[PDB]
Amino acid sequence: MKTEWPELVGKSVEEAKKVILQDKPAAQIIVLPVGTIVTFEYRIDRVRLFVDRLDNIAQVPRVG
Amino acid sequence: AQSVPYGVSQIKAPALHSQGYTGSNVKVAVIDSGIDSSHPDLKVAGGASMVPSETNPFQDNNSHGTHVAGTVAALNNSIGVLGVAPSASLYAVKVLGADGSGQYSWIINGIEWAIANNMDVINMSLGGPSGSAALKAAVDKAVASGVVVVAAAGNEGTSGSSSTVGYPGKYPSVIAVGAVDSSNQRASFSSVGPELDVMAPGVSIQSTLPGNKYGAYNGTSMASPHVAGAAALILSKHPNWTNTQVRSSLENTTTKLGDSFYYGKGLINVQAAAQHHHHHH
Ligand SMILES: [Ca+2]
Ligand code: NA
Repeated sequence: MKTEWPELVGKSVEEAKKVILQDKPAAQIIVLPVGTIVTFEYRIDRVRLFVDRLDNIAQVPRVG
Repeated sequence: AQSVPYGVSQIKAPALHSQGYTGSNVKVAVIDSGIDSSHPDLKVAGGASMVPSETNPFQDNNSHGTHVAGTVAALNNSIGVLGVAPSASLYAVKVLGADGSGQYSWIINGIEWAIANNMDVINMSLGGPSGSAALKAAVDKAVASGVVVVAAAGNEGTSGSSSTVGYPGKYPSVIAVGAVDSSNQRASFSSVGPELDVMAPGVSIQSTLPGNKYGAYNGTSMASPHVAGAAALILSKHPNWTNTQVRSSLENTTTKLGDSFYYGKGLINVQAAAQHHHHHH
């Protein structure tokens, strides 16, 4: 059961959403800007996607 | 009837409560998503919002700041949960919006507000993977000014021999807090590294949620406010102790667990910290 997606770094946010929902269909996906500060609670159902100003994935997506 | 969440017992907060110390007159800023001031198990003394589109710090549209606040200071009464420092003066310093995120400048503005308003303790259950000079300057300024600054270490687990501690936790001036469960085992998600300072309960932690609710959350975010609350208990018993002394008291009286890369100095013990002579148990 996949919890990290290093292969999605540099892909579009759209492709990342698609891929993550194939592996984890009940994921709560939230898109946020890379280089923001975020809450440090752990949510096993959540995958935050950190995007650059072009809307590409800028950091390895992981569950949490 | 009120319930005492296991984490409050685990850090030995009830020993301070039985001595008569509950955080009275200590000002604690929860720098977070806001705090729901309408909750009957919380009393919010003041605050300010640094989020341009969410101007009311007493409205928490995420839930995270209210949960963190309840671990610091949920009221001692016949309802809900009991906080670590239930008499603390609690301030909602809103720097994160509904989605859980904020700009670096909003967090820095919140830290500057806390310093200007003479906060004794800052809790930051938040962070990011990179630092900035301006972020480091703000936390260093708060500490130089006498504030105890506590932050969650992050939930990035392990990465070989690399540190996975987030900023501002990773800065030396800030106490970075990892998460254990009720058996004192490190939570699998808890960040690791030489910057990890102490641990506190961070698994299945019951606290206050907006709209007069309660619930169990997980994270180093939940561990940090046990330590911020503990700092307020310590200051309420020793109001002349400096932030330096409060920090040393917590570090020097932990229950040591495993290797410091994974556990830092171990689990905080506020009973031992608030004595005059300190040693590990
Ligand atoms: Ca209560
Ligand atoms: Na630190």
